Amino acid sequence: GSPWRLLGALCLQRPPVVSKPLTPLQEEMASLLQQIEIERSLYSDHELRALDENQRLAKKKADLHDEEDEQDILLAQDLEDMWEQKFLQFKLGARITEADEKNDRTSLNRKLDRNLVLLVREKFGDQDVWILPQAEWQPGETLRGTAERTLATLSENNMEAKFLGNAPCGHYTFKFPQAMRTESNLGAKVFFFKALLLTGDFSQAGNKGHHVWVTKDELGDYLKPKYLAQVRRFVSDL
Amino acid sequence: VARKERGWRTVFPSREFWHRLRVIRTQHHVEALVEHQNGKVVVSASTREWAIKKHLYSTRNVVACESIGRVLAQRCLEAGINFMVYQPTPWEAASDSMKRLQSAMTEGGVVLREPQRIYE
Amino acid sequence: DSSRASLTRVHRQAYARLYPVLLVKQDGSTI
Amino acid sequence: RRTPPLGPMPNSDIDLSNLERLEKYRSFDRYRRRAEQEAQAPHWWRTYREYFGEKTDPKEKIDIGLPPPKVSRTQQLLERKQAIQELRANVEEERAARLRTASVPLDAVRAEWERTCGPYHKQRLAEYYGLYRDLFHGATFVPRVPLHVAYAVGEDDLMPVYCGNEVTPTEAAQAPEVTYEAEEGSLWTLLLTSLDGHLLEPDAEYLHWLLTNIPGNRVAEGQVTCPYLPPFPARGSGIHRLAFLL
Amino acid sequence: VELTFEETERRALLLKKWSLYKQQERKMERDTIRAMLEAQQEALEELQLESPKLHAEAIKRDPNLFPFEKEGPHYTPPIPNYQPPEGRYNDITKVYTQVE
Amino acid sequence: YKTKPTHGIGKYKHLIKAEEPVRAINLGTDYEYGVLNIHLTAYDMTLAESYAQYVHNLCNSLSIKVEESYAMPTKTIEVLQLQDQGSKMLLDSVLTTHERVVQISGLSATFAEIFLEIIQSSLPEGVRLSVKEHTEEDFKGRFKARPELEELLAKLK
Amino acid sequence: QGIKKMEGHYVHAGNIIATQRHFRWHPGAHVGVGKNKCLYALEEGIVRY
RNA sequence: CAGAGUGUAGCUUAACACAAAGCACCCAACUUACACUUAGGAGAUUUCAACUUAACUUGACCGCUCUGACCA
Ligand SMILES: [K+]
Ligand SMILES: [K+]
Repeated sequence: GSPWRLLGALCLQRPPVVSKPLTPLQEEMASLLQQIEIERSLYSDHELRALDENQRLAKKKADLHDEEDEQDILLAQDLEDMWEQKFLQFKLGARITEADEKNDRTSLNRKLDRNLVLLVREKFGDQDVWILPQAEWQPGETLRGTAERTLATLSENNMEAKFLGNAPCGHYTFKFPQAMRTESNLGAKVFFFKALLLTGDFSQAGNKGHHVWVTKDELGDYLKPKYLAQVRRFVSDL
Repeated sequence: VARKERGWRTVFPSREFWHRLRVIRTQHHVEALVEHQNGKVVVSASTREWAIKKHLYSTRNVVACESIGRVLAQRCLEAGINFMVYQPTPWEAASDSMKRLQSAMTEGGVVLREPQRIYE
Repeated sequence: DSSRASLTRVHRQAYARLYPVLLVKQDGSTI
Repeated sequence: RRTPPLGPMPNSDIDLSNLERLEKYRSFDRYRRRAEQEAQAPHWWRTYREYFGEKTDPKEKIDIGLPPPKVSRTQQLLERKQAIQELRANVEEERAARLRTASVPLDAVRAEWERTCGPYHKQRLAEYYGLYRDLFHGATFVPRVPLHVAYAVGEDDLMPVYCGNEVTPTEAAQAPEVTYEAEEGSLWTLLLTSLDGHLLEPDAEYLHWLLTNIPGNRVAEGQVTCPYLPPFPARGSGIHRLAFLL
Repeated sequence: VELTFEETERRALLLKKWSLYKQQERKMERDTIRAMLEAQQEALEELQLESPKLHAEAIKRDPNLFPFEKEGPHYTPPIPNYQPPEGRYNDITKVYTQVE
Repeated sequence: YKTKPTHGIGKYKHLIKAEEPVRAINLGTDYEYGVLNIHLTAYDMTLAESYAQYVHNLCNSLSIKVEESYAMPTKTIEVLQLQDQGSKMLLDSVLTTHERVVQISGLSATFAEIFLEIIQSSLPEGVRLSVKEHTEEDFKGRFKARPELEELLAKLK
Repeated sequence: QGIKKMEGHYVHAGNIIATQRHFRWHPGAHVGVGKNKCLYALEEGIVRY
């Protein structure tokens, strides 16, 4: 064996659920792009019918010719009015959920626009520390296979994660604080593997408050300073 | 009556000239050179010069290229250079920058064609 | 971000006017 | 029979194993730029430059001129950047550049050019004209004192002398008006020579004008060592060069 | 309809801002890839020193990675109890056949 | 000249890839993936085209070879809706589905994780990403169906 | 077809320097090229390759 | 927190002064797209003091990179 204890951590990430709000400049560009597109486009079928309908209505007033006008039962603006009514009746889902107002950092539903990372609290040496879920490597297993195992060990979890590749995306090497330093057990070496949370969540008993789903900005409050520096390298916030 | 360097018909650009206007455009600057066929630079105008840069909002736009033409034309007349050839590529010749730079030179007095050699 | 490549216009010479609409899916999500 | 190359052959450093992954020119202008650079480098094979290039001496040209002026680069650069910021901040400047209606003031450009890059441009042009080769046998100097020679033509006009601009013998009938910037108590010597005028001897010149021990810039008060003679280029002999050396 | 001078001026200035805004998106995205790549490579080097066999497995390709399917984000999230209208989907795509 | 040291100074065809007048799919090695098809399907043609353009440019920045960029045939679907207090389905909307493919090759085994993460984060709303391994069936699916060959082939069956 | 005037040979204006079916030798300074790719001297002087 | 190395925007053994350069890079138009071309956009000497010279040399001051302490 070797002095360093091989560990395998899992960086399980919930990708953004909804699109991100446009910034002020993006909104200005979006308006200009919409304006340019309208200017350079041809008349749509709806526009032509509205033009034709108005023209025929003037013809009916100025002249007595009718030409059946069966389609004139409904005008193109009358249709627009009906379309708007149905839209105002439908209520859209809330992009800002109750967990955003309650600040429940245990639920997936919060912060739909941003990416979230899983953090589980583990007790080492009679001390509580926040870390990414990890397991200890065992012979007859690939290093990624150890990360695949971390999910199974989680308390009452029903989640299907998609693992990206076999190589680790980071590493954190620490040494015990002189309490149990020994040549046999010098320290540990965690290797992180990224995954995507396809579907699922923790159960009520698993929602005991020993885990949080946190964005990269609010990731420092939990993770220790040295641990935070190595996790903030492969966790993007694009 | 001086010999021009004829030949080089299969390569570009020609050598059959006494003086040529050569324009160098970079990512940040615009430089125009008048050089003899032997390779000696006679006069030059660059936006790198403080004398020109201090009056330019941008040193890389069409205005800078037109300004360089005007400055170079004056320096050409003071050096005695009244004729030169300009050898642009097809895309360079079509560009608005080079068209404005050429107009500046012709308006400034310089003729961008050279008189034919007298052989007899 | 989703806005990286979402700000666009119809890059055609001849095209009829198009209108922005919300497509409500079967689960209630919109696009 | 083969002979090994006498040096590194062209296109040798290119790795031909990874040809598909190597970056290509993709543009005519990028190849031409590299091609022009390659043409200028020295080569161990026969080249056009070898047979047609002027044979410059390997030893550098001796400088016989005034010492370069001392400038504080840090302060100069700071002031220059501040000026550009002010010019770019103006909204009217940006619109004129965007609408391509802006122009530079040529008079101001020449004044600044004369203070800064003027001397080096005059040296470059003087070298091209052969003045250093003929006057000083190849020794060069930077004309760090701008000299303004103008031939009075009529009563209301002047014919300025620059650096190779044509002036007719009729315009140069009388001595020119010479003005330069000089401090008090300094002394100067002004001469006028015709490099090409000499009739009998090819390498000799004609001393048209010599003024010596000029106090400051008061050319009129200098000693007339040689009186002024108007240029007399012979008919059919070509275009001559006349140089004023301060 | 011809645009007013102020409109054409406003559109030109907005696009000038767009060049710089998009330049800074690319930088943020170009510095993120670099950070990820450095972290991965540094971890792999650390994993070769500790255990070469595991490093050999780590650098192999994953047969199960592809097909990799990901839908883009929605505008609004799914509604917990939303009943869609009843209807049918009738494909009307033209079928093109090559004869001769 | 052959005898002279400058022999071969004008050689240039070793610096250019040989040109040969459908295409064999290169299966990836243990450490590099094979030809990969990046499908981009959206109900809006501009979003699919814009993201396909983003993916092509991103691959160029990363020195990932783009074998081909092409569009798949558009699929039109009529959307009928049961009318209120009626048993008749009436046409509601016609939705078209636009697909764009960016075919890449030579992606590394390690770098695949980083590449996939970047191209999913920038995915616009309503655009589906599907990265598949290229197969002959994918290429053949871009060609018109031949009914005459089917009838002649049926006789052999 | 081939070189008529080798390195160092004196040529007069008009003298055909070389004849070639393809561009084996390219025209340089004071060397014209004919319709059939024929290289001829444009000046009196010394041939140089 | 200590000990070393280290210093122009992304790179460069660009920077004599006449000057902070060349390329890479970003937007738009063209292109299915890419590429090319055109027309635009954004940039740096870590900060002071020493022939005032000095992006360059010596010092501090900052940022950076490793080596230890700290570390679950
Ligand atoms: K003479
Ligand atoms: K021939």
